[PDB]
Amino acid sequence: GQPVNDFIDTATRHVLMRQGVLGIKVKIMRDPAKSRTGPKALPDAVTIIEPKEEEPILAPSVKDY
Amino acid sequence: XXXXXXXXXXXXXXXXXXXXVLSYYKVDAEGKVTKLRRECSNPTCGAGVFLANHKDRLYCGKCHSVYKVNA
RNA sequence: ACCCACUCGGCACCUUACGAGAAAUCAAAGUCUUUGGGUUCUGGGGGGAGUAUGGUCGCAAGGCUGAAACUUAAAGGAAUUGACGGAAGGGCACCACCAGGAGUGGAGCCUGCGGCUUAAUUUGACUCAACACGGGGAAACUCACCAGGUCCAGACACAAUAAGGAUUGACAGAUUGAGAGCUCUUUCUUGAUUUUGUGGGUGGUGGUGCAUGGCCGUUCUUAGUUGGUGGAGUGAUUUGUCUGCUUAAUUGCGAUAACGAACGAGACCUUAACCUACUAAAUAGUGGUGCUAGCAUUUGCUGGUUAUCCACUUCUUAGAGGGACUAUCGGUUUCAAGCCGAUGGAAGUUUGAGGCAAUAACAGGUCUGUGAUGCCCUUAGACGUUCUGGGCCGCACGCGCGCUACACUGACGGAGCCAGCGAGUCUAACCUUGGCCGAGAGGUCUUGGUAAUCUUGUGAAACUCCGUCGUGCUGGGGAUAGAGCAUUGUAAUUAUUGCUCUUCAACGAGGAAUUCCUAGUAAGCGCAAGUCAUCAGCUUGCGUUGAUUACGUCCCUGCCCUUUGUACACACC
Ligand SMILES: [Mg+2]
Ligand SMILES: [Mg+2]
Ligand SMILES: [Mg+2]
Ligand SMILES: [Mg+2]
Ligand SMILES: [Mg+2]
Ligand SMILES: [Mg+2]
Ligand SMILES: [Mg+2]
Ligand SMILES: [Mg+2]
Ligand SMILES: [Mg+2]
Ligand SMILES: [Mg+2]
Ligand SMILES: [Mg+2]
Ligand SMILES: [Mg+2]
Ligand SMILES: [Mg+2]
Ligand SMILES: [Mg+2]
Ligand SMILES: [Mg+2]
Ligand SMILES: [Mg+2]
Ligand SMILES: [Mg+2]
Ligand SMILES: [Mg+2]
Ligand SMILES: [Mg+2]
Ligand SMILES: [Mg+2]
Ligand SMILES: [Mg+2]
Ligand SMILES: [Mg+2]
Ligand SMILES: [Mg+2]
Ligand SMILES: [Mg+2]
Ligand SMILES: [Mg+2]
Ligand SMILES: [Mg+2]
Ligand SMILES: [Mg+2]
Ligand SMILES: [Mg+2]
Ligand SMILES: [Mg+2]
Ligand SMILES: [Mg+2]
Ligand SMILES: [Mg+2]
Ligand SMILES: [Mg+2]
Ligand SMILES: [Mg+2]
Ligand SMILES: [Mg+2]
Ligand SMILES: [Mg+2]
Ligand SMILES: [Mg+2]
Ligand SMILES: [Mg+2]
Ligand SMILES: [Mg+2]
Ligand SMILES: [Mg+2]
Ligand SMILES: [Mg+2]
Ligand SMILES: [Mg+2]
Ligand SMILES: [Mg+2]
Ligand SMILES: [Mg+2]
Ligand SMILES: [Mg+2]
Ligand SMILES: [Mg+2]
Ligand SMILES: [Mg+2]
Ligand SMILES: [Mg+2]
Ligand SMILES: [Mg+2]
Ligand SMILES: [Mg+2]
Ligand SMILES: [Mg+2]
Ligand SMILES: [Mg+2]
Ligand SMILES: [Mg+2]
Ligand SMILES: [Mg+2]
Ligand SMILES: [Mg+2]
Ligand SMILES: [Mg+2]
Ligand SMILES: [Mg+2]
Ligand SMILES: [Mg+2]
Ligand SMILES: [Mg+2]
Ligand SMILES: [Zn+2]
Repeated sequence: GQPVNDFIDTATRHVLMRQGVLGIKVKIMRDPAKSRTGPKALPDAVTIIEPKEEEPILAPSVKDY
Repeated sequence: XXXXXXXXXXXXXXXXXXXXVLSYYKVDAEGKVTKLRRECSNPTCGAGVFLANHKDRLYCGKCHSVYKVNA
């Protein structure tokens, strides 16, 4: 998919030797968190903000200013 | 593949012949020098270059061929 | 006779496993390096071989006893994971079938393949996954093939020749297809650039895709791959990754010695749909106004006018947003994931269609895309290259993709008259409107455009309407062939293509077979783009007209999955 275009660089290189040639194929996948100028995460990613304990009750009452 | 055939007769090349040449020019009894063979009135060939003597034919070789002066 | 409890001794099963084992497994195969209850028998790597020999028993066939030489690095056991089967159980799919549509298979031609022919008819590829494929529509070129002619563009090093010239070129004639000084005659020219030899290079559409890279196709219209902590196992391993249900999906639910995750699917991206909300526009358009034509006249109706001005953004353009999450409701389901129906909605089949796409495999195709490349071959009487000419088109015939037809839901003739995706000329001749001339093809003079500006509203074709014909190989059909005219091109003969007249074939719905397809789809219909000097019956996209039939299954076929067997693991070639 699309994240491929966004996050992985590839290169093929032909390395000519005494016997024949070999194909080097390099693939690098870069930290998307660091994206900088694009999307900062995979389309996959789904973060939930973590609530907060509450200490409720305290029967009514009102503040004045 | 197939290899070879030939109803024969291979073609050769050329030679530039021999000739200890430019004897042509003649100097009299000490020491006046007269040119044999006439030279070229083309601006390109400042009259050092001569004309070969055939028949009808006098011809400038320096002009790689160029021009047909006839006397 | 039957039931309950007990107990000796039987044939067995069940669950455990403290314990054993290399494991499979085992209440003995336990009580074994913490090694001793009694006793009997047999084995000491594989083959050679239960062979030779002697003894013995037998009527015999044979039985018992039973060697060595020599050969050899493994043979063997159990389990694991793969791979594979002409074993079994499940699934998925219009490259499967059901219900059907439109066909192909029959005909004419077009075009590839075989075959034959040939100087040559260059060549790759042969089930799906070779054959309108190599973007492969070849007149030269391309081009590799064939008949023949030039050239070196043979780096460099050493040696040799050699300034008394190493070498170079050529006018005319001869030659030659040729205005190739190819060679020859002849005799000027040139000046250390070459020549000759060896060494070494260099080019090659020469060989090897079974030496390679890269790319691509296929498996795959598939759903699979892995690691952390836990559990099992001495171990390779396994569980997680599973009976079921569910999904297009190892997509999920659920079950659960597993829990929680990552690659792949999904997400993501592109394009088609919806925004009287946002920002705008003489390279897009609308309303008002002026200038103005025509028809009515009573306002009116229908046009002209890239700026005569004013305002707008519904339509067009493209930025930014918004929108859908199978929403609401209800059926159904283990009331789970889901599935179904109704309403709403631009939109509810993964929204439609694509792009991307893991792990692994193949001796799939490509050395003929590459100045990617190993090795082999070849290298001046070239397999380098170029030039002239022919050839890839050759035709008893087999095969594939196609085009056009057999007519009356039609052909012909008037007339109506509507798309979308494209593309176009600088140091050049591309897209072409308009005016004339021409039956046509085309010609000619001008013209706008490097483009939302001009071609172009690309006035496309099927289609619609009024006529002619009237079922007759007919006015359906347009093969084959003759004559003439033009266009591209240096060149049109074997006829590039276009036009006119004439000639008027087979084909009366196509055997056995076989392809493709579920909605703006199928089928019909044209167009633009690729190729392109010229040539589309091909492709790639595009819009126009627009259905019948399923919404299911495992019968055929194909494939994945379990279970199972394996003496395979280079893995059933
Ligand atoms: Mg995806
Ligand atoms: Mg002289
Ligand atoms: Mg056990
Ligand atoms: Mg035990
Ligand atoms: Mg017991
Ligand atoms: Mg032994
Ligand atoms: Mg023996
Ligand atoms: Mg005996
Ligand atoms: Mg005996
Ligand atoms: Mg007897
Ligand atoms: Mg014995
Ligand atoms: Mg014996
Ligand atoms: Mg031995
Ligand atoms: Mg096994
Ligand atoms: Mg059927
Ligand atoms: Mg049929
Ligand atoms: Mg060839
Ligand atoms: Mg296939
Ligand atoms: Mg040629
Ligand atoms: Mg030459
Ligand atoms: Mg040499
Ligand atoms: Mg050599
Ligand atoms: Mg080559
Ligand atoms: Mg291969
Ligand atoms: Mg390869
Ligand atoms: Mg081959
Ligand atoms: Mg399908
Ligand atoms: Mg499994
Ligand atoms: Mg695993
Ligand atoms: Mg799938
Ligand atoms: Mg009025
Ligand atoms: Mg009025
Ligand atoms: Mg708008
Ligand atoms: Mg509705
Ligand atoms: Mg979409
Ligand atoms: Mg092969
Ligand atoms: Mg290649
Ligand atoms: Mg080669
Ligand atoms: Mg190429
Ligand atoms: Mg390359
Ligand atoms: Mg060659
Ligand atoms: Mg051909
Ligand atoms: Mg064939
Ligand atoms: Mg095909
Ligand atoms: Mg008509
Ligand atoms: Mg005329
Ligand atoms: Mg102009
Ligand atoms: Mg338009
Ligand atoms: Mg008839
Ligand atoms: Mg007709
Ligand atoms: Mg011709
Ligand atoms: Mg021919
Ligand atoms: Mg007729
Ligand atoms: Mg029919
Ligand atoms: Mg052509
Ligand atoms: Mg075209
Ligand atoms: Mg083609
Ligand atoms: Mg067995
Ligand atoms: Zn001269």
